[PDB]
Amino acid sequence: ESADLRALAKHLYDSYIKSFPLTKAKARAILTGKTSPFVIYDMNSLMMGEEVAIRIFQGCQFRSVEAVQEITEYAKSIPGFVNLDLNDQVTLLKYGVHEIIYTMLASLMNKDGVLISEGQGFMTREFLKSLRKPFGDFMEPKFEFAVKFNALELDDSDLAIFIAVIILSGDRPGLLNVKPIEDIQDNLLQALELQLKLNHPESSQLFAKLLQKMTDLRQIVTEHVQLLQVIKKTETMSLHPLLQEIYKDLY
Amino acid sequence: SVXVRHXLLTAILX
Ligand SMILES: CN(CCOc1ccc(C[C@@H]2SC(=O)NC2=O)cc1)c1ccccn1
Repeated sequence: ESADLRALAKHLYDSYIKSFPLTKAKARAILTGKTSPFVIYDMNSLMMGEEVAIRIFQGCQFRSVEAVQEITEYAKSIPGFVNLDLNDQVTLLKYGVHEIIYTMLASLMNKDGVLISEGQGFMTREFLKSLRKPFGDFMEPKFEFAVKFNALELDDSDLAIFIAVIILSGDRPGLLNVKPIEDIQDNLLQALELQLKLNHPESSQLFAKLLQKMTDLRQIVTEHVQLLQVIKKTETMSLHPLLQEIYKDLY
Repeated sequence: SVXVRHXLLTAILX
């Protein structure tokens, strides 16, 4: 019922604002100059701005650790999620959190670089591409995704529902009770469809385009895990403990 | 189980 789907959309948006200190609205204002971040565009400026490829990799890890905790808080506000079996809560987050991290990373990206440190820095795409192999290719798939994703012009209220749909995926490996998850997700999907019809009435087939982005995000994470297996066998540094736990037996 | 292999995620969820 439509009015209830709007109240669900609003609950998720309000939850999102409580959970995520740097929203897309705030990031876009910083990125287009309407509020200045320190720009890191080479080795000299990286020094001014505070082995280089490994330092950068470790910085991305610590950001993910923070993001996992924000995302988990947000997941616990999705109606129904905290009443799932705890095993299933953990499986949903384990297999979902990177898909969300990369979705939200896009909010902080343009074609020329990415916001860091809650918008206090900006690291150029070219600088990241300049890092020694294999680290020069770490970010490039994420920027490629972001440019296409940002062209859909979603706002924070759209993203709140999209992220909830992704978390409530009933096809994750090892879920014990799929039916309650699919029932929550079906209601989230109806809420997403109505949100896009109301907020983007001029944007035909936006819903279908977003469903396809959910598949694309899975490919991003699969490719990232492939890059990690290269890194781990060519280098000799290890992951933050929370990331070790998430990646262990992550497809 | 899943719970036993994810001490930290469990703590955050709790
Ligand atoms: C390029 N930026 C922005 C953040 O960019 C990110 C890129 C990748 C991730 C995922 C991490 S990295 C890994 O292997 N696994 C993960 O969970 C998370 C953030 C930064 C940020 C801080 C310091 C240096 N640079």
